[PDB]
Amino acid sequence: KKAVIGVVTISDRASKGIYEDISGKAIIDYLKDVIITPFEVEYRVIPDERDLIEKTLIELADEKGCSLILTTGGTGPAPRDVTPEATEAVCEKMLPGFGELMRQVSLKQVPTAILSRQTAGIRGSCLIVNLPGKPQSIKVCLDAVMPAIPYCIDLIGGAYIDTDPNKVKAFR
Amino acid sequence: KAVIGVVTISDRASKGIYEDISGKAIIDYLKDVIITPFEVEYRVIPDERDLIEKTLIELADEKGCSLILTTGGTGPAPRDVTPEATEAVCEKMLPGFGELMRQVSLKQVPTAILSRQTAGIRGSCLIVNLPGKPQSIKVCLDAVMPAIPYCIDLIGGAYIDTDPNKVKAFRPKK
Amino acid sequence: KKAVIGVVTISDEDISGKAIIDYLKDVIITPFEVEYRVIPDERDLIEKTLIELADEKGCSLILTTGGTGPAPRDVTPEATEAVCEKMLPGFGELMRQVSLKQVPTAILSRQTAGIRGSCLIVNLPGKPQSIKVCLDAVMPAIPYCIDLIGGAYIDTDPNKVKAFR
Repeated sequence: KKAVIGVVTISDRASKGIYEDISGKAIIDYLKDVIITPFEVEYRVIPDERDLIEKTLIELADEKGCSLILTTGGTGPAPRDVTPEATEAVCEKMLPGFGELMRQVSLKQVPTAILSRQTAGIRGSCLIVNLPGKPQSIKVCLDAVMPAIPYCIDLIGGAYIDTDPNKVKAFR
Repeated sequence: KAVIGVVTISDRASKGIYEDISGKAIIDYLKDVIITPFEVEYRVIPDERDLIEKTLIELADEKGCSLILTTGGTGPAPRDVTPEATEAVCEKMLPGFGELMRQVSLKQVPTAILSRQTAGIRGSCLIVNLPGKPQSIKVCLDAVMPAIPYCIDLIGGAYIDTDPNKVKAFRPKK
Repeated sequence: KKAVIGVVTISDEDISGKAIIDYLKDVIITPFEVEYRVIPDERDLIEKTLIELADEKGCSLILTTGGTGPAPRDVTPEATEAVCEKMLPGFGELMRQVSLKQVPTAILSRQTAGIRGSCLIVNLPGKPQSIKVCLDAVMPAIPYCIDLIGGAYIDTDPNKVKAFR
């Protein structure tokens, strides 16, 4: 099975071109830097429209065959922040451990980490994980959860992915 | 106008069996650390799920509270339905609150994992479940209060700020 | 008033189940009986088993092992949620936390805990190392939780794990 990783930036302003997407860039740069195995990327930038988020996640998993989808944006307390809701809506099983750890890690930086509603779940053979917005926060987040990602994908029947032990160790 | 609701959910407190030291502890905490004008909507009710839901809704919808702090009814016993009532009236929950509150509470109380305290949003009002003991109330508040004012900003609620020497309310600055 | 504890191994020798039984026998100092069940990874059968133990055998505590991962057939958490009327988020939170110390993949665990009548049900992992850290972390609050839901009296050896009360 070929590894295809989805990167979805959820932001009205970003989708309107009001500002450049440094978040999606940070995610792709991180993946290219740590993943040893071969893989393709399916990048998407969309406004925070609930239906568009769900339709986009489903397209990447079902039609593009992504084994992993990383989202960035729309995970705070504000009413328009519906990325977690969209994620739950397309997944059959949620993984509470992801949200717990990502908040734990963020707490080391700022107390507002408890306002994050980022989560993760499974849709078929695809793992979907909600990431933060800031490039630095994205890096710290992935260093924390990436070690468990390749194995999780193995368990749901997704493509094989491995990372550079000197960068981040994919625990198996 | 900043209006903060304080709801004590206790059958015995509502009947006049015990003095509400919990509610009093919360009000004293608020007055001690908040450095902006605010009014309090204090309520003491028995642990009746329907009444809890009606009270939270009234304080949020009619009294215009931007923050509601509850105390009591968050344990494993069948009658403790504060979390259930809170989830029922909120449109969006915030798992980080319950997570951190249980985390800072166990280093002292091993039964902290039995607490079902949570927090959520109803319109422009943040609702947070606190423990009963005045000691635990201060610990929980010192842990989550730093994020409360900003969370309220984000949901369109009233402006609240705290004495940085007591509690630092973190807010991103340009 | 009799203390009965259920131990359910969920998987299509039972090291994991043995570990739990040994733990219970080692730390509990009060009289109690164990109802042991080994069943396949079928949600309905898991649900019926938990109900049989809680309702018919009168268990005050049920500890499960297996079926808590991300795979499609790991449905223990779903079955547990289905039979309980009140869930305890604090359990899964702490168990994943202590487990994460050696197992990075601990965040893939969907273990939880809930209450069905006067019975507390807790999902444990499959590996002995994880089962131990998990029990050492939550057992201190189990006897008291059982008291609060009206279950049987259980107490532990203070030199192994102190049950708060």
